[PDB]
Amino acid sequence: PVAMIGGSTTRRYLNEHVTKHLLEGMKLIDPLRVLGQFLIDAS
Amino acid sequence: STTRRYLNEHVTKHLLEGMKLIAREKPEDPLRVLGQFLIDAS
Amino acid sequence: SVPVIPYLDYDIVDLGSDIKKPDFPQLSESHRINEQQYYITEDTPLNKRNFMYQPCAANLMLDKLKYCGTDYFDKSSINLMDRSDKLAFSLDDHSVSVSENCGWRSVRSDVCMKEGKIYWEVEVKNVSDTSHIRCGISRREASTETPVGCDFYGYSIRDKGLQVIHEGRLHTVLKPHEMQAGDRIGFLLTLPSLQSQSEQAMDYSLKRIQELNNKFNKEFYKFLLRSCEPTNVVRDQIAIRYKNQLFYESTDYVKTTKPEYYDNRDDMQKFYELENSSFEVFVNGVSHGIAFEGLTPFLPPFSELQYNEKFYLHHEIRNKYVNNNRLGYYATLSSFQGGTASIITEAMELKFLPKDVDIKTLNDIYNEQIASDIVWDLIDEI
Amino acid sequence: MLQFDKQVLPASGKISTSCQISPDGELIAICQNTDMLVYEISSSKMMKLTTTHKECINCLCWSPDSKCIASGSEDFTVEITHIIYGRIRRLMGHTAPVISICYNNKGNILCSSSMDESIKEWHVLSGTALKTMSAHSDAVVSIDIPKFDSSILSSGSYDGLIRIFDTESGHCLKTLTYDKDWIAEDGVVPISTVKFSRNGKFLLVKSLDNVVKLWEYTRGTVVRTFLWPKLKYNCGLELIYPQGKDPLVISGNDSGSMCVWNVYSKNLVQKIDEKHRNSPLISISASYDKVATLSLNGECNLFRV
Amino acid sequence: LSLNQLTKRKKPVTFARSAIHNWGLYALEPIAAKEMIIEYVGESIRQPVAEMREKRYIKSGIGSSYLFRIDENTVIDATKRGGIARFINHCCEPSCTAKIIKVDGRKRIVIYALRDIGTNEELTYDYKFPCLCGAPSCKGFLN
Amino acid sequence: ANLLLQDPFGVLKEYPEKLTHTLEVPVAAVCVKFSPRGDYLAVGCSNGAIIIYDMDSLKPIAMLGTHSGAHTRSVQSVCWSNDGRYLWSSGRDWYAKLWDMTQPTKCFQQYKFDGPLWSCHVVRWNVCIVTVVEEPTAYVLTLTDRQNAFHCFPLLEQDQDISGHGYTLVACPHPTIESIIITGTSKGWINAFQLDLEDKIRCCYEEKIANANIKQIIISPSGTRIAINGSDRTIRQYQLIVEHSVSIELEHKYQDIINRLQWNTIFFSNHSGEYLVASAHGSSAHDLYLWETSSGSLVRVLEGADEELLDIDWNFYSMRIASNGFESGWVYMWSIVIPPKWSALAPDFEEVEENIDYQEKENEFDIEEIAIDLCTPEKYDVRGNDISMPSFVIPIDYEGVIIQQHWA
Ligand SMILES: C[S@@+](CC[C@H](N)C(=O)[O-])C[C@H]1O[C@@H](n2cnc3c(N)ncnc32)[C@H](O)[C@@H]1O
Ligand SMILES: [Zn+2]
Repeated sequence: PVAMIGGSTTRRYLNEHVTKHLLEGMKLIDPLRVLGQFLIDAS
Repeated sequence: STTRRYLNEHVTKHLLEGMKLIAREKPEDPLRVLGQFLIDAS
Repeated sequence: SVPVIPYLDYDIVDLGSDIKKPDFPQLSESHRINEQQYYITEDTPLNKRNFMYQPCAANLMLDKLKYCGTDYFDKSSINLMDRSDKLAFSLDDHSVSVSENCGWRSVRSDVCMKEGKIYWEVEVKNVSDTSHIRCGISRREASTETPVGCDFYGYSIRDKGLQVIHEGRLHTVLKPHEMQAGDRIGFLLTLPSLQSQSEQAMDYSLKRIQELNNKFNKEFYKFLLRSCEPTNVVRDQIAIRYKNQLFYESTDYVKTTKPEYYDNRDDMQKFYELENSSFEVFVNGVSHGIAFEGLTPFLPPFSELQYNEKFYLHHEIRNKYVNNNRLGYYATLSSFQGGTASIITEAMELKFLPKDVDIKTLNDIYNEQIASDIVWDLIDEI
Repeated sequence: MLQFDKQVLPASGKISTSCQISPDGELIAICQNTDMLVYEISSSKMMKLTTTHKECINCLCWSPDSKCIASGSEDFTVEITHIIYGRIRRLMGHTAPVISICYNNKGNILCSSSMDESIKEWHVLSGTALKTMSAHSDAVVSIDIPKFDSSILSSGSYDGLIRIFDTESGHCLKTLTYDKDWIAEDGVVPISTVKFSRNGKFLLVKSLDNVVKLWEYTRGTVVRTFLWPKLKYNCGLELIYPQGKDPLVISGNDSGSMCVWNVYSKNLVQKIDEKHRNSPLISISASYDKVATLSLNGECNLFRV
Repeated sequence: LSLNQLTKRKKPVTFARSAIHNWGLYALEPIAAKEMIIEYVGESIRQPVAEMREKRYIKSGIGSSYLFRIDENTVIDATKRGGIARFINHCCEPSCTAKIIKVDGRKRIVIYALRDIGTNEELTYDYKFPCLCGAPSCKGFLN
Repeated sequence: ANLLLQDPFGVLKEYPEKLTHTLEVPVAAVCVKFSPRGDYLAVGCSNGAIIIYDMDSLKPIAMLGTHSGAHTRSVQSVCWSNDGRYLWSSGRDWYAKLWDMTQPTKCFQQYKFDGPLWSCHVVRWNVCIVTVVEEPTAYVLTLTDRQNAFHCFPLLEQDQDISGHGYTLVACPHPTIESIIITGTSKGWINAFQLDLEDKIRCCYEEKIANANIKQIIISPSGTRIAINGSDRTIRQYQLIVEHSVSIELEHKYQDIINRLQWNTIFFSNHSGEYLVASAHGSSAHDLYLWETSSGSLVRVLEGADEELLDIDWNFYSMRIASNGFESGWVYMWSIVIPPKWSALAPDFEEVEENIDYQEKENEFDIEEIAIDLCTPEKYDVRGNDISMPSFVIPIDYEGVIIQQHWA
């Protein structure tokens, strides 16, 4: 995937799971609620 | 610097604490738990 | 101004593949203790000349930045980047040592202890009367060439007598005990929280900006000390390729004077101490006392980066007194003439862990650190 | 022990820096301001020999054949003087006062240390200089060639150093102490007098804190130390060898007091605070069975084992 | 142009009193051009141990540093154990330099002559960190 | 003596290697011989003179026979007594002179042979062996207590037959028996005799070892080894056993087959004669050869002089070599020259040739009644020579300087 190409510690899986969604959020950013909610919408 | 200033003031602190929560024990909807975590702040 | 180094074919890895892109280093057989092979790394750049290194991998998710820090091992363990080239290690049990003909050498854990209460244990494997070891704690300024404690950047305890070592001097403050080849020594390191450590440093900044400025150029330095955010992280990293491997090269801290301040109220020079900081050592669960209480603080002007002030003074600008998310105390281990010892990180393999819910195993703060790393990798892109 | 035999001179007069019995042990040479007095002991007669020194003199030495007397003076010169035929040679190399001199075993060479920090070798029969060993950083105060080996030469200096030179090459061979460049710069004790044993296996020095030690210079260790139960004058010292096998040391204070120790032991066996009360002791010489002492003032006393 | 072995046997120099400082290194025969005089030999110590020693020597009031640096990690310490090469005094217009030849994986310090040198002349080599050298167009400061 | 006890790491240099002094003798030197100790040097000259140099200054101090009884023609041998007080002399004026150094001015006692002498080897201060030119036998020359007269007997058994053995060219007394003498004749015959010390002398050995002139015979000062120089370009080295009886066993020969040269003089090292020195006659041969004797290998060459070298003496106290040149007449001198050790400027210095890898202590980064004797002598120095025997000191000529005071 793009996760193991980017190094690998087991507790570095966050790249597989939540990093892109989060990066996708900040660029948008305006209280935290904008991100807090957008963090729910994708899933 | 303006953009970094904004993020640092408000978001950065609680983003780090929420991030290191899933890092110790992982849920199954890790996105949503964080989303819950951030809302609870404001 | 400067572009990121290109991607290359051995960086790309697709789904079907199973190779692990933290490309492990090539080792060299160094010596043997107790019928176990200890290896040194042969062609990876080790921390030296005030530069620190960390293996990085290709992260296509970042377009501005192209590479992000990754770690070699699955769990927490020694940072193979800051050792002496002659400090070997065994992948079987992660014990470390130097050959029986070598002087003092050191290694630091890969996790940086910033605040809270952290517990772990040292397992000693071979400590004869010719093979000594020293378990302790150190900041980034300490040199892995010297045994932890010979400078004021480190705190350690000796193997024979369990004496205490700081600034190179010995003290018998802890309950005497001489380590045998199977003990398990505990270390509970309590530090104040970052917010309380942050003002102790902003105050130190503010005292120093003008009180000691009423060296030729006061103006520029004062600008630097005002523009000093200890909590917020500004990191300096450039991706380089060293012998077809991929590492991040960052600037590191240098030794300086020991911070002092004159207190008019008591009328005497006082040293700087972290509020309520404590370093408690255990022997098989049973405490032998507090090693230190007044641990020096490290957050911003307490720790100065490597700095080409000749360049920035001429002139958009960087800071000496900046945090790169690697400020704190690393569990340091030192070996002398075959003295070997191991460092434990995960709760499941601690024999005598104290029961408190706020304390965290080194693996926990590791995990807490990786998360803090990738987030900080995130912001820098923007 | 030593009884008292005969006084030899009164106190009044010029300086009396040195005094030595001749190797044959019948005549005693004492010095005054640019004058020299030999005293036959069998008859107690005194003879006056005048030298051409133009300033006070500081040291004496008999030639082994007991017919000459070498004298070094403040005007930077050394002179061999035949007791009968007068002065025979005048050497004239040093650039500073001559403080210590010592003959050879065969009497053909004469070494003379000075305050120019050098040690110069002189060939008597041709009166020309042979060597110059400038291996000190302060006044070279004392030198001695052992009695039956003319191969080594001691040197004591105010720089604190006790070196041992090779006569033929002039190179330093062994030092036993440190100077202002290698220890606490205020911890150097200046040396005042060196003297070998009779067999040349042990070297004996006197520091300017009135400490007298016996060295085994080959290894570089002290084997006996004799302490008094700082100074201003190079007080005199000598090793007495009575026919009784146990030998004795003797030293001197800026008061005219003398102790004598047994060297094999370290216990004091006699003390003489009676004589030389006014002045400091500078010279103590001995012979088969006699001891001669001499304060700075002309007083010179003889004793007998 | 000589094996480091050959340099160990031929000896073109000795020590003797010097006007510059207490002891100095002098030539006994006209060595000329850019040939191997002598190797600077001593105790090979690490960088940190050099820092421990350097303060321990100043503490004892030595006032003289016989420490020659190989590279950033090791230095040759000839204060107490070394060779006569330890007697070369500093000047800013010197007659010698020193380069690092490596033999059998180990670095060694070889002193070459910058210019022709006559007999009974003091070999002299800049130190590259006060000054007593006598040269006219000279740095008055040791540094 | 003691100096050699400050330099030894169990070992010392056993041979000098550097030419230090070149004595410019006014007359041509023909033979050199140190005093028993290295104090003085007797230099026999071509005109008959015998200068005596003081070794501490390299300057002459006397010359023998200047008022009475010097040599009229070239002196060919000088030999000190063990005391250093007397000196034996022999020249082409047919005289064998014996000198008392208390009276260097006049010959103490002399004797005119019937022809020129070759050499004169001392056995005792009063007894010495003489060798004559063109004579079949040597002669033993003995002094009497009524000291004006002399005894001289041929060194031959009562009726020994030596028909065709040649002339007796050189002799050599035994250093440690004091009663055995070796004589080498002209046709290569080696003999050994034994003295009574009456004249009933008896032969103890006879073997033709070569077809050549025996040029010289020398004996290691401990009687273990003996070497022979021959008219053929070869030195022969043997092992000597004397018990009397006598037996020689050949160890090595010595040649320079490439250079094809003869040897003028040979000399041995101190005790067992582990080393052997010699002087070359060949043209352009300006150096002294030195061999080991256990394996007869050429170990070194003494390269000081630039002319033919022709007598040799080796004093084991001063460890110096003396040799006289052919063309210049001067005396060349080799000594041991040890560089100065800087390890002798402080008591805790040490000099080293190659770097030392310091072993780091564990604390590398952390903060009398001995048995004494001051009088008893030492009967040997580090080299093993019998110190503690009275050696002569030639007194300072006080009555000569007081005249020199007036510019001579
Ligand atoms: C290589 S050693 C020179 C040997 C020294 N002369 C001796 O007697 O041991 C270097 C030391 O000598 C001193 N030094 C060297 N050159 C000097 C100079 N030109 N003037 C004053 N001191 C000098 C310095 O203090 C230095 O630590
Ligand atoms: Zn200069």
